[PDB]
Amino acid sequence: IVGGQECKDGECPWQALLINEENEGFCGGTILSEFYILTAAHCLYQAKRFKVRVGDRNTEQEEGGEAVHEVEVVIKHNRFTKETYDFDIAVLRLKTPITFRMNVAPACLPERDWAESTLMTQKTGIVSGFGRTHEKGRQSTRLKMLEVPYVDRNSCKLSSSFIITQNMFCAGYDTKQEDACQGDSGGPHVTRFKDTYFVTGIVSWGEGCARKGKYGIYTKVTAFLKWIDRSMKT
Amino acid sequence: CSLDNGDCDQFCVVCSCARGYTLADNGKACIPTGPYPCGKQTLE
Ligand SMILES: CS(=O)(=O)N1C[C@H](C(=O)Nc2ccc(Cl)c(F)c2)[C@@H](C(=O)Nc2ccc(-n3ccccc3=O)cc2F)C1
Ligand SMILES: [Ca+2]
Ligand code: NA
Repeated sequence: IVGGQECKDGECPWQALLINEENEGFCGGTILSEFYILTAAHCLYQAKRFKVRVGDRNTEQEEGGEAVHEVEVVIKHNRFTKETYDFDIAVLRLKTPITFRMNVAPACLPERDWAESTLMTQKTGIVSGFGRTHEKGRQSTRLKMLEVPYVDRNSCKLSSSFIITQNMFCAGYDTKQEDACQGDSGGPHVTRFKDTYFVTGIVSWGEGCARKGKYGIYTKVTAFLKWIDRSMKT
Repeated sequence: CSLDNGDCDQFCVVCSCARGYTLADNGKACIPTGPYPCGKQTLE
C-alpha cells in the first residue's frame, strides 16, 4: 500500500497473507469462512508452494494471534489468463479450519443485485495489505489500509493501456500518491454498508503504483458470487 | 428498496441478512449469532 496507514488492532481481520517457501509474503487474501480464502488467480503462478498466514499485523514480529494454514485445494477460475488478466479470482480451501478471534474474522459476501445497486454505488471502499510502500520500493512489514474511491468505468478505460472488462472495476486516485501496489495483489477490497464490511473486490493489477493518470484495478466480486458459492461447496 | 435501503440494516420492503446473522424482531436490523460475525471489526 502506497500512502494510507497501518491497520489498528482488529480493524482488518479478514486479511490473509500468502507466504512462499522462503516464508516471505507475496500476495494477500480475504478470509471468507473458517475453510476458505479468496485470492487472485494470478497469485498462484508466483510461488510453487505456499501457505496462508492469518492474524499477522507485523511480519517482523511474532505476536499473539498469528497462525499458519496449509492449503488443501486450490480452485482457480478456468478462464483466467495472463493475456487479459480477466477472471482474476481463486478460492483456497484450507486443510484445517481457521479459529476466529481478535484480528481473524471473515468479510461478508453480499447478494449480487443488492451489491450492484447499493454497495458498488458507495463513494469508497477499503483496500489493505503488506505490499510495496512505493512502486520501486520494499514491501511493508506492517499491515496497511487505504480508503479508495470508486472510479467511473469510462474514465478508467480512457486511462488504461489495457482492456477493462465487466469482471473488473477501478478505484483509487488520479494523481494523489495513494494506491495499492504489488504484493497487495489477491487481498481484500471491502465496502462498508452501515456497520458491516462486505467484500467487493480482489486487488488485481495496475500500471505501476500510484502513477499520475492511472488507477487500481480490482476483480469485481459481484460478477463471481455464484462461482464463489459453487467453489465453496466443492 | 430505493429509499433508505428499505430501512434495512443489510440486504433489501423485505429485509434479510448475511450468513452468521439473524433478522431482528423489527424485521429491519440484523443480529449476530456468534462472537465473530462476518464483516465486523474485532474488539478485545
Ligand atoms: C512496477 S512494480 O511495482 O513492479 N509492479 C506494480 C504493478 C501493480 O500490479 N500495481 C498495482 C496497482 C494497483 C493495484 Cl489495485 C494492484 F493490484 C496492483 C505491477 C504491474 O505492472 N502489474 C500489471 C500491469 C498490467 C497487467 N495486465 C493487465 C491487463 C492485461 C495484461 C496485463 O499484463 C497485469 C499486471 F499484473 C508491477
Ligand atoms: Ca507478526
Ligand atoms: Na493514480
